[PDB]
Amino acid sequence: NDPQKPVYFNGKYHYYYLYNTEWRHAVSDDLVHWQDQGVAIPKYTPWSGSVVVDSQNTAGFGKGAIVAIMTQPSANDGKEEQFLWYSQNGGKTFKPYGEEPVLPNPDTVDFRDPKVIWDEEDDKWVMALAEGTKIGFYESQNLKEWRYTSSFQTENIGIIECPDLFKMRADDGTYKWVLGASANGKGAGKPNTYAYWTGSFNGNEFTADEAEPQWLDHGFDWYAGVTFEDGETSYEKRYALAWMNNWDYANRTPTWKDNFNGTDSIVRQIQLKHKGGNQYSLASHPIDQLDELTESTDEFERIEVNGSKTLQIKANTYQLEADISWADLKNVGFRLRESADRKRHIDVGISAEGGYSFVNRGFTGQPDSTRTYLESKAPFDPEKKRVHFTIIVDQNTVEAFIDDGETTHSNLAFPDLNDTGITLFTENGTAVFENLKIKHLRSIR
Ligand SMILES: [Ca+2]
Ligand SMILES: [Ca+2]
Repeated sequence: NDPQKPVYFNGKYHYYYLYNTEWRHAVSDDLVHWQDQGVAIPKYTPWSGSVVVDSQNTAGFGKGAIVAIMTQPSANDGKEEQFLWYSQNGGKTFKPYGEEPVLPNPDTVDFRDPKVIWDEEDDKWVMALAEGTKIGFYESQNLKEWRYTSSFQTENIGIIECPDLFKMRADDGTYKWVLGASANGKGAGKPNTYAYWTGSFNGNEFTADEAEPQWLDHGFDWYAGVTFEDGETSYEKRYALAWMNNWDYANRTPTWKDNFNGTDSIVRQIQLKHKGGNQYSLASHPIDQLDELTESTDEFERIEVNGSKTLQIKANTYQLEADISWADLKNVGFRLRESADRKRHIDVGISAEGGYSFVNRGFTGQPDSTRTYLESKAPFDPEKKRVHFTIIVDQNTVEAFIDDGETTHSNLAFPDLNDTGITLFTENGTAVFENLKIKHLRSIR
């Protein structure tokens, strides 16, 4: 119902959210139990921007002041522009810096979602901004006066939103920068999630390793993704989460909509993996915090499967883990949230014949009345004849992480409450499932 965009400062995770009108504030130690702390801004004209800690008092509000740079409509023309708000009480409440934007609209329709970072090497702030099909970069010494430095022009991935810019140390010991943004590659058969480019950033401009982006999710439902620092350490791992939008699938003329607008994804951890050469990829996995939700565990012996094998289990909300291996089959995977008559299920698996991983929601409750968005697909090498799955199943979502999680699929899916079976499957050949474990979870969401 309420999208969260977390940030770590002063010993806790925080997020702020609009509530109709006013800006509210929630806090968390574990990214499980969020506690609302009240109103941070009594009157505010989804919210768009970033919150930073000005540790060295560059902005003049004091060492450790909390500063938000936010997109709002201009008083004159309603055009998107960037305004500064500051807190001198540790992020409890914020006041506006003057009445003028710190970065005004240059007469354009798309000018939003400032992502502000401190560039220690260049000794300055940098802002990445969504500007239609390009990401704009702006520099500042003091958060108040900004200067354009460059633009990063995207190609064939629609309108860009919610850019991200961060530095990570890969497992080979090389630092890379990553430029990310939400985007919409559906016209080219690519995802509508979070596109990213590993590369280099010099304080002024971003140079990608390759022109074509990688995607942090290949599911249908992982939009407006955000990454944030790990507070209990910063270069080795980050956290991320995104929005899974149900209302945006509405495709009727009347404008009424159900009560379910969407849901946050689970929080994932992301690491930067060297894949050989100058090739790097982000790898995703559910946060480890999630294991404190484990109610019980079912473990299975090695299972050979040809066609079908039905598990003797009831599972509704859970983490499934398994290793699978095979030889010459066409496809392999899991029928999750399976009805007793076997007609309803959620399918997660590998197409060896097609060279892709998939999640198919065409046999369960699903949000698209046109039945266009049924089976998400991500590249999978057809020569690789083993895979590890980690799958989080909940009442309205399935989130599948393949191997180390370079490819992940996040999808809305709406199984019936009593559809709780699991059947393993193959097509045109035998597979072996090993180390199959089901961790039954309490649902937070
Ligand atoms: Ca979409
Ligand atoms: Ca859309």
